[PDB]
Amino acid sequence: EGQATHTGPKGVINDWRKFKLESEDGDSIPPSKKEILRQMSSPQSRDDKDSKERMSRKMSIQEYELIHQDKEDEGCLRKYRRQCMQDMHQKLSFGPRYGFVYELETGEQFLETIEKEQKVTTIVVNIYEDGVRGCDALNSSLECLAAEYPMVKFCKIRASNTGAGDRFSSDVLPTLLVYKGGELISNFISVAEQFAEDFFAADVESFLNEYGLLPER
Amino acid sequence: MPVINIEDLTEKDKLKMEVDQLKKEVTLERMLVSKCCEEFRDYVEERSGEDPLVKGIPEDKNPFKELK
Amino acid sequence: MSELDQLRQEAEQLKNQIRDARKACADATLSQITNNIDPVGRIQMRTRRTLRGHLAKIYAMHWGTDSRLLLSASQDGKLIIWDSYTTNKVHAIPLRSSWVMTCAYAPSGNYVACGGLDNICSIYNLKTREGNVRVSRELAGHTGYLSCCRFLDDNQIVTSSGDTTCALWDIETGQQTTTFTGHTGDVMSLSLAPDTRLFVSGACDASAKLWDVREGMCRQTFTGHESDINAICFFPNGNAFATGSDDATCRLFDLRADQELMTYSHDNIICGITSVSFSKSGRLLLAGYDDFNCNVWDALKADRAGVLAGHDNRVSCLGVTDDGMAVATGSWDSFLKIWN
Ligand SMILES: [Gd]
Ligand SMILES: [Gd]
Ligand SMILES: [Gd]
Ligand SMILES: [Gd]
Ligand SMILES: [Gd]
Repeated sequence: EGQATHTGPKGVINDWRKFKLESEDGDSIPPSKKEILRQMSSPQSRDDKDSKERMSRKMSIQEYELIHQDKEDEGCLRKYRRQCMQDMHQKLSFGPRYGFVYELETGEQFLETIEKEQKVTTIVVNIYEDGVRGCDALNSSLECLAAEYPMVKFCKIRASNTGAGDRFSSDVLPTLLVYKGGELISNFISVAEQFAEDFFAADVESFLNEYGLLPER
Repeated sequence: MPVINIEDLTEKDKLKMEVDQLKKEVTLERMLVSKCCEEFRDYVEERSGEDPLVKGIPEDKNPFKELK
Repeated sequence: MSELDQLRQEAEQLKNQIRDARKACADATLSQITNNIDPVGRIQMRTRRTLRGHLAKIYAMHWGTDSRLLLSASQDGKLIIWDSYTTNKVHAIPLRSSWVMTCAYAPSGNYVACGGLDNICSIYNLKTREGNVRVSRELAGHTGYLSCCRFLDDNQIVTSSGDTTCALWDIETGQQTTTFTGHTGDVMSLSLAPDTRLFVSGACDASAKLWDVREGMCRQTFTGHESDINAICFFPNGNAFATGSDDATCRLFDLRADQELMTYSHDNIICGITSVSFSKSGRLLLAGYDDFNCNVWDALKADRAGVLAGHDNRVSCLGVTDDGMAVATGSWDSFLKIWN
């Protein structure tokens, strides 16, 4: 990644640029650069230390130049706007791999799953124990959710099987931990508290969506 | 009398102004980071207990409460 | 024949002199003193409102002083003043450019401003109701894009630009009252001191400059990042500020110390920071990254306290209300959200 190009002013500049890389009426095709000079005109790619700094002028004269000699086609603008959102969803949309809640039996297994997983995958782990109120309803919800969000890996484990006994008393159970990219993104102690006694998969979902833990909209 | 200035100055005109500013900055009396830190910790510690995003908002006291 | 090479050395020796003056006061880091302070609880905010109305990527947003009204600029060429409590839209303003880099809300609520690749800062009077056709004033002057802008009051606004400058304008005459020059690279963002006598700016020369508004000149130049500073924010008490950069780190700078007090980074974090904002008490520093993620930093302990928006790669900009009750996030999917 290095230098920013998606957010803030840098994002606007990069967005305007990519826009032309499609506006001109062909992109990587023969209607754009043939000198294979660039896939686009860019500024601040090689440090010009003539002034004693890693030269950083994001917008060049030729860039600002077009800005005035530009024909911002309203139609070409709306098209571009749709294309950006479509592209982003696509990259955030990874195949529907799973579809089932998997049972982890030992602490080693837990650590192994978050460790060896693709860094882009969200992992919802459910720590519970039978008989404890809320657990069964949560597990039922999860099975329905795992089947709807196949790109999210759902898992469950008895507090007893964690390898941290007393640390997980029925008072904090069920606990729902969420990981992604190797790190813990959320920790919901007594998750059942967030819902009404009788809760179902759509409630659990509304809840996870509100913390932004679920993909695809 | 606020200062208006167009950017068509020469490299040396800019280097000149650079050394000038750098000189003014040299004559600046600084505070020990320690004394700065103690004051930072102080300000934040005594106010974090009331920070809405730190402690959480009681649901009745939340302006964005579940709309009804 | 002339020569500037020597003149290039006095600058470095002087810089070298200031480095030392600083190194003489660097006895310990912030984290040292806060070693016994309890870490905050894991910070987990929830979405309470979803603002629907924009038809494109949200570029920038800014809260109104009442902590209820807020303005958002989008790639759809629209500026929308929302009522966050009800999610209702109060005004909708058609712009001429989709390339809007920033937008501001006058602390009075009478005006709102914005600008981008047009190099202009457009001001909109909300009272005279210029929602459909009118545009109060267009501030022409900068020879580079308009990176940021913040009202001092109704007749005074400060802007930062890709032309290497920052400028203080008189809204009535529409003249560049003051011009703040000094940066050697594109000014990316600015932050007004709470008292509005001072303001700070981040730029692509990897330096943050403290400027006196009333006086019209740079008071100090902070350095430490080896990369572009993309965002800057004043600290609640006016004695410090935070910066975020392409070097994937955030830095806490203390004005009196004239140097960084702390840095916030993790090996797992590799994207540039393009958004920084403090919680009301300043205990929290929220940072938005180029990959659309947002991390909440415990400003005291320098450890991540939490993650805003679950790393859904859906945050493009953010802001904290003055009452410190909520955070707003803009997104590439055209939606804004409010978190508590
Ligand atoms: Gd309950
Ligand atoms: Gd309970
Ligand atoms: Gd569903
Ligand atoms: Gd809700
Ligand atoms: Gd919370």
